[PDB]
Amino acid sequence: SMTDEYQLFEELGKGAFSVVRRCMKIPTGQEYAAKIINTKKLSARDHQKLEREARICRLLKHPNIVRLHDSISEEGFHYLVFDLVTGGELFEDIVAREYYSEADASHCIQQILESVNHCHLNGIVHRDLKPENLLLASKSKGAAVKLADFGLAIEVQGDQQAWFGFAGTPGYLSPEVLRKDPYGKPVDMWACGVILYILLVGYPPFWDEDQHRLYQQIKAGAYDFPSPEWDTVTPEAKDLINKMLTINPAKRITASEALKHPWICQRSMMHRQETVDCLKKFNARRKLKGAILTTMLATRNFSA
Amino acid sequence: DQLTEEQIAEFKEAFSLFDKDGDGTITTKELGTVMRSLGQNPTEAELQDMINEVDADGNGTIDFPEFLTMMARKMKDTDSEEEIREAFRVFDKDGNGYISAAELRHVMTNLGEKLTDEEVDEMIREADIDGDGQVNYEEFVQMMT
Ligand SMILES: CN(C)S(=O)(=O)c1ccc2c(c1)/C(=C/c1cc3c([nH]1)CCCC3)C(=O)N2
Ligand SMILES: [Ca+2]
Ligand SMILES: [Ca+2]
Ligand SMILES: [Ca+2]
Ligand SMILES: [Ca+2]
Repeated sequence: SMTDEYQLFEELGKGAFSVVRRCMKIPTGQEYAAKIINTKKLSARDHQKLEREARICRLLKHPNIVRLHDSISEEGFHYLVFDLVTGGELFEDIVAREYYSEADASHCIQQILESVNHCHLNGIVHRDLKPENLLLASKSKGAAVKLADFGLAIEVQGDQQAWFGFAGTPGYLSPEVLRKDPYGKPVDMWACGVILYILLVGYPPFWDEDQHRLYQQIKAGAYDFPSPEWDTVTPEAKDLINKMLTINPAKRITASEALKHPWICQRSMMHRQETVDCLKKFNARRKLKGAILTTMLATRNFSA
Repeated sequence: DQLTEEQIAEFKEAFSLFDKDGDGTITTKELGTVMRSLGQNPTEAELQDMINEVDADGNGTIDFPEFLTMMARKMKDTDSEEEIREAFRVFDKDGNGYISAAELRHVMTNLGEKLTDEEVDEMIREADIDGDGQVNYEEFVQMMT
């Protein structure tokens, strides 16, 4: 059973009908995060969602996706054993730093795009891309960003699209979801555009306290790059954002295409040389006369 | 202006020997370094007076135009004879009447110059008319006139 395989330690966090505790695989000593779900509290509907989420997480193995290592069902408790991460949410790192440099933003979004591309290649649409759902694997300046919170993820068949429901996070919702149109993989690329915008300047492209107005702005694509903060941001960054925040989902950049954008992947002169025929001749006579003249001048005080 | 281009070049060479840091001016300390390097022993007041006498614009240092105009002084012929003779005695450290390659090398080292032994020999040969390997008084005079 779970307690024969895993030693549980302190609580790290809480969730809906759940706690996360640090744990350790008994025979190996390797540490993880165990999400402990009290299934006596779950309706059949919610357990069905847990079933889908675990199935989807099991399928996904990638350095930029939080890995599910084990799913153990017991009486009244379900255990999901994930990677331990110590770097917190990308959201909080953005708040702490205000915003990222272009170098750091490009590097961050590159990893996010790899996570999204992997999902999409596997017939999974996450539907809830946002900095709160992206975790930093450790406290290293070089830590990997890892996609988490697959509670809204869906399984799709190729590029077939449908009305999969109104689900996601308001500021990150795509125009097609807001219009109640059929949708698919491109909703994650819209959300990516919102995150890139936030990375670069520390505030979102669409925001209003009145959610109806927020939704109107999103559907209109009513964002811009205002001065002065955007003045020093390169046009290449703004261009990639533009291609993600494209209202028509058929024209919106895909994750694979975005990974080839010059701002992401092209971040890192010869002149003729003339022949030297010889060196310049030492001028012996000028050297000697200069020295003699110097000495003549130097001897004036002794004479006068 | 009434000097030849080669005469100007010779004085620029002399100027570079005083202007140790190459900033285009000669300070009092620079003047003293040269003087003492050539076995001359002026007081600090004497050095400052030398600077003051040559410093036309009164900014405290000597630039190349000031340095030129000074030795554009067509002084007495007896004064130029004296300068040449005393200069000879500076090079001829052992007082035997001949400037050897070793003696010239020592003067150039004292002045802070870094020349090869071949360059020094070449310099001796420019003055050494009779080809004995040394510069005598008559040869030294001929060179400077
Ligand atoms: C993504 N959700 C927050 S979760 O509950 O499914 C989840 C999934 C994987 C996880 C953690 C949390 C998780 C939580 C966590 C919180 C804290 C830590 N890990 C490290 C020490 C301070 C607080 C962790 O390390 N790996
Ligand atoms: Ca100087
Ligand atoms: Ca001056
Ligand atoms: Ca001698
Ligand atoms: Ca001779």
